[PDB]
Amino acid sequence: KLFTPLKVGAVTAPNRVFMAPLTRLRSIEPGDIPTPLMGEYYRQRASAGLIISEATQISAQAKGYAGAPGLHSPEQIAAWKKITAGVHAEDGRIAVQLWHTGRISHSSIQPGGQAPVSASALNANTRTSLRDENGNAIRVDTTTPRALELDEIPGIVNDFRQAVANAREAGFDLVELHSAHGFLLHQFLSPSSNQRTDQYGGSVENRARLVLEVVDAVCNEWSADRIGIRVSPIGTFQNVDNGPNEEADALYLIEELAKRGIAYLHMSETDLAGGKPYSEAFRQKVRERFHGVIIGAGAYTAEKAEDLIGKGLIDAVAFGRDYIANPDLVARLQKKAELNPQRPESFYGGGAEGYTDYPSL
Ligand SMILES: Cc1cc2nc3c(=O)[nH]c(=O)nc-3n(C[C@H](O)[C@H](O)[C@H](O)COP(=O)(O)O)c2cc1C
Repeated sequence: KLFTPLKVGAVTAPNRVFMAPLTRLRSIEPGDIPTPLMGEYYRQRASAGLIISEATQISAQAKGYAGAPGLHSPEQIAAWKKITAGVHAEDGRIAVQLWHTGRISHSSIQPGGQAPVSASALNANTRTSLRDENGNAIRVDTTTPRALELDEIPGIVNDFRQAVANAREAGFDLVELHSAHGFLLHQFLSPSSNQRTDQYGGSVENRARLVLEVVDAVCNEWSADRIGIRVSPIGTFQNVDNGPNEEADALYLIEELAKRGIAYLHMSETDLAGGKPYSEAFRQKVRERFHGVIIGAGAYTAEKAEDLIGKGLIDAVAFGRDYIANPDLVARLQKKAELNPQRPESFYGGGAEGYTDYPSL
């Protein structure tokens, strides 16, 4: 089933082998600008059923990693237009993953060198990636954030809205809202990171309020059939857990998302460091609550993907690290060919080495 077509909102994927969003931290600074090298990397992978881009800033404030691209400035829009054109030239499809990093950030890459923002004022207690004086990636402890004031929340929603407008102009086929992995939207969703006492904290309805305002805004800006969302609602991701009622809270959020008739739900099932597997019962509960495409991700194999697609529980699989190392992953999985070995040391930062130099068959 992996090599059969699938309608995904406004487009049709020719296969179910998707490229997961993968931060590679190779953009130009100053300007957080996509490059021709990034264009080549995505063009090499255009046989994917769908490419989901690396996480991309909705605004300058959204930045948390040196080398991550934006989709807020004219120069960024112009550069992304070239990238999507290259993918389209090879008959591919590409979604842009849009984030605000919130508290997973550092003051040195924030506007004015000031503290980053979040739901509440507590430190992420993790690291982000900056660049040193020679442009090489380095890991640095996160800066303590300040809590967004209530009157700043509409501006966040507007920044997502505007970034989706920009994505449409840049020629993306779809957008993926980054509501996972401990970034801003997840910081609001999670009780561990959200201690607010206004209408954006406390109950699950309040904790989900921001992400649902964002979904509504971007559906209105473009169209619901252009919108996907990535969630990581079971387990702990970058120190952000999903709280004591994670299953019930996940199902609440998914039911709300379904009301908007969006294109897809992308579930990041496990952190890279591992987590409890999804039960089939939970998968069935998700499936009956959402009426668009469901994408599974997190250490999948082709075998696991075929099993779950055949069981009618998911529609597609996003592969991350296998896509880093195998531009023609689709052809390799179809032919049962060996994969190129991964070189994790060059996942983040640097240049062509470990990026565009993994060969196709
Ligand atoms: C180098 C690296 C960068 C990643 N960057 C992102 C990101 O930008 N956005 C996101 O939602 N997930 C990101 N992830 C998670 C992947 O999308 C994926 O969930 C993870 O790779 C598990 O899938 P895999 O076992 O197929 O690699 C990243 C993972 C890796 C390895």
